[PDB]
Amino acid sequence: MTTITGVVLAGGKARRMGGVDKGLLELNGKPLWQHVADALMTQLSHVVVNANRHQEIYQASGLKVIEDSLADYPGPLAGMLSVMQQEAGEWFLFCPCNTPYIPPDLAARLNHQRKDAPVVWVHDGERDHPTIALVNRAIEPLLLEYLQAGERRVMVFMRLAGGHAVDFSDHKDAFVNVNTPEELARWQ
Ligand SMILES: [Li+]
Repeated sequence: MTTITGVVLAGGKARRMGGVDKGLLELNGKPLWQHVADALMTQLSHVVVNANRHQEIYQASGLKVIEDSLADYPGPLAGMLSVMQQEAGEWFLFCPCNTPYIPPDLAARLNHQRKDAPVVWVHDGERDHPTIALVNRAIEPLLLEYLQAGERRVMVFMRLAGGHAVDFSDHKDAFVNVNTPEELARWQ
């Protein structure tokens, strides 16, 4: 009953009892994933999080936590598919839990620039961010087929699905990633 569901992708796996839980690192007191969820809630009424470790902690801010299917598909596409299989509604705006500075016109600009494509993603002027992506329902069967086929490559999938990049080069450092504790330390 809203047009796009926002989704924070907080990672899959724990293919060696985790390591650092990136989404739970705190940037100025607030977990990175909650920075992203808050930014998505500025622009979208319905936001959920895909998390596969420390689920009770993710649950504490009162959003729906969605875990990956038993299929244990690889890579960020596995989380995308698991969320489309467990949420209704025609459009999803995915964003990793690592990009706390995403802007309040993310959804609006991706939608304005979608131009009939079933998926679009952010390009920051330097690189693609294919997991910051507005994705239509129609992608779900294609994603299932790709991951059942043993594939993992994100950009290859986005190309196969007929997507395109949307230029956010004018949004300075809104798309920076905080992948390690060492980077985070800098941004405080
Ligand atoms: Li642990």
